[PDB]
Amino acid sequence: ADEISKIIRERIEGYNREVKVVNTGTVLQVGDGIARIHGLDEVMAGELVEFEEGTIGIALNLESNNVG
Amino acid sequence: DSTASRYASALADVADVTGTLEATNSDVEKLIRIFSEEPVYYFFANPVISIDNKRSVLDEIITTSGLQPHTANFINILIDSERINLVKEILNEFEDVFNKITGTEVAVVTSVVKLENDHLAQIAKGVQKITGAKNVRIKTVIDPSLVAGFTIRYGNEGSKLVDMSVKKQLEEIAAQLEM
Amino acid sequence: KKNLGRIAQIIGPVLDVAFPPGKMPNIYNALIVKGRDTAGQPMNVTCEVQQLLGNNRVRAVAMSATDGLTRGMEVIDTGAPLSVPVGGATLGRIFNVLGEPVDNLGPVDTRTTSPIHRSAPAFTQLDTKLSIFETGIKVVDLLAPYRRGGKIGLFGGAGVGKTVLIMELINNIAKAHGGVSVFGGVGERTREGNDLYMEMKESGVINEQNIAESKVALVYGQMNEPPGARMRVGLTALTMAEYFRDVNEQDVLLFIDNIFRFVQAGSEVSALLGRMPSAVGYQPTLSTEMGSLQERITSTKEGSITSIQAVYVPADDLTDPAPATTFAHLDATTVLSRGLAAKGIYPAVDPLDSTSTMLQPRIVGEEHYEIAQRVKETLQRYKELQDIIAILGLDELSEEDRLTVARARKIERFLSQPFFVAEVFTGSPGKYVGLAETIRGFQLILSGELDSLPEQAFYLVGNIDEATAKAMNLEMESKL
Ligand SMILES: Nc1ncnc2c1ncn2[C@@H]1O[C@H](COP(=O)(O)OP(=O)(O)O)[C@@H](O)[C@H]1O
Repeated sequence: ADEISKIIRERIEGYNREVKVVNTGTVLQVGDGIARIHGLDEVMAGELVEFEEGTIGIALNLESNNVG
Repeated sequence: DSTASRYASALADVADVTGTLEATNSDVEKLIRIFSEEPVYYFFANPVISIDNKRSVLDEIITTSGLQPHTANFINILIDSERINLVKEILNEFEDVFNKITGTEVAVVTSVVKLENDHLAQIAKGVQKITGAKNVRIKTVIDPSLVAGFTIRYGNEGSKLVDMSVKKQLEEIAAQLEM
Repeated sequence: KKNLGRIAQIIGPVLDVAFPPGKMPNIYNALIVKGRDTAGQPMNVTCEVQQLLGNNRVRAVAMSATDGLTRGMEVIDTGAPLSVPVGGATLGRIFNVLGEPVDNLGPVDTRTTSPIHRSAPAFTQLDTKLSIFETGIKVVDLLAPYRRGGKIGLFGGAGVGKTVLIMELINNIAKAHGGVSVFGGVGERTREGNDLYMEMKESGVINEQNIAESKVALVYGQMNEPPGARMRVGLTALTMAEYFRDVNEQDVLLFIDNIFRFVQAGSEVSALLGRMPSAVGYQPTLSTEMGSLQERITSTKEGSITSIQAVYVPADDLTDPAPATTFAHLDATTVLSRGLAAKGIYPAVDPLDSTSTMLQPRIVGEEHYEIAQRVKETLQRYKELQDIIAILGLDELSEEDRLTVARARKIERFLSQPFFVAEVFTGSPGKYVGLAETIRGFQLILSGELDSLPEQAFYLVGNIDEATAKAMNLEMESKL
């Protein structure tokens, strides 16, 4: 399986800790109006996110992968 | 057909045109045990991760287990397209399409207790003589719910079923009530 | 049970949660969500499973507030389809859809719980003794008699009636029926429900002193609730009534108002649930859900559940599916019409369309049937002569038909009732009249024998002798 692959396993868990910080999410799609961030497994529906540009947004749609 | 079935049919067609079908089947087993164990699936998913990092780590995992290049080509194309999140389902339906192409049929013989290998080959004889597959594969599963005999789950996927078991009582008693 | 959930997606009120593969709850099986509130940790919002999506996750509409839920919360299933406490404990208390008390008094006991969503009663045992009821309204006791031990429909537009009429009917019958009353506030405005609660605790029906003495048990899933609660408040009221018809064996009179909300909430959750949209925008399972409510209300050889649903015909769309499938289930339909409240005739029940399966002569009385036939035929004649009246001048129709028009005018005014609960809108005191007095009144009114009184002497009048006295008063203050 991945016994010798322990080093690349540490590499991919490192990349996951890079991309998956709690209370953090990455904007996949930003349409006219809504955005579709990826992440925020911590978020509640109706919680205010801050987009690190200075634009507040409310999170009404929590799909499986992306919070709308 | 499903999208996973289409991609698996592509992989099986390439492993058909190149005489490496059994090696490719074993490589798909290795790859599906790789794409289990969630953190690897989570890494190859999660489009936040850059595509270059993903393909680099994929190259490393390829050169680790020494996969066939066309199967490595298959996973790399899966990363190219946005359909990498179907990878588990594609490697899962690879067994179906591979069995269909190489001509063998799977018969899951589920009994109460483990079964003798010669008598399992007799079950394979019978199932083959009603299906017509060359190298009929029988992966058996010990079950506690049955009572005396066994069930066969040969067919497309579970589709056909023959069972002499607790179903004996069940059918005798569905015909005992008779309402 | 113990099946920890890990809620995957929360798409509006409909949340879908991914159980482990083996232990998975069934359909219509409650899910109490162990979650945090906006402030403070303990908060259990209840969800009832609607369907299983096959990715190890089930879709579950949320009965309580949906905000604050996070993706990934542990939830557990009761294993029982949302048990509700009923029986000798539920009396007097305004009940939530979840099975909780709302009126900030002591919590009830759970010794007599019952599953909310249960099998319909079989046709093998079905008590059907066709018998009339004397509700008190002139028109609806005459033109569209109500079948006790049966279902009654107070259809109407937006604001035509159907809630003041329900308040008058409960003010009449809550003391008459020795059986208990159950009010299901299915999506009715919260202030009218509180007006009803105050009216009940004042009129002795609640009797707040000894709360075990009430002749009523309320269930409120009113407007300010997520569409789960309006999808099951009707079934909570139904479970209370079904207990009072299974165990106490007493004829319980349940009131549901705005039953159309029990279809609207179903629509609002069905659109999200992936189920495709049906006609003009309701759920696809309109008929099955509406029947699953309105079939449990049948007199079932241990008692008789008379029920009065106040359907909300949306925007006077009489053809809309949500009342169109309820017209099939409802015995004594009473179609209230905005066009008849336009001219002030309250209640604005249509004399034509308000029809009943109890206007058969062997069931109601031959005199009652002949007088209802003559009244309804006279009103049909008036509706057919409306166009001739409207354009070609009132006088240019026939002279005998002019007698019919004056008689129809006197009738459609006389079938107005001053209610006790509507005394605030009319200013006149409420008057209660039985079936016999209004029968004898309609006889002499339509018979042409007293066709000389003024029209306003028949409008907003309790009885025929009251009308004769009102004619005296009016003709005196006319010259004076
Ligand atoms: N008997 C009556 N006398 C005076 N006004 C009435 C009478 N019946 C109904 N109305 C008027 O019509 C309205 C009907 O009650 P409402 O609760 O608005 O009906 P709905 O529940 O259909 O909106 C009342 O608010 C009242 O103003």
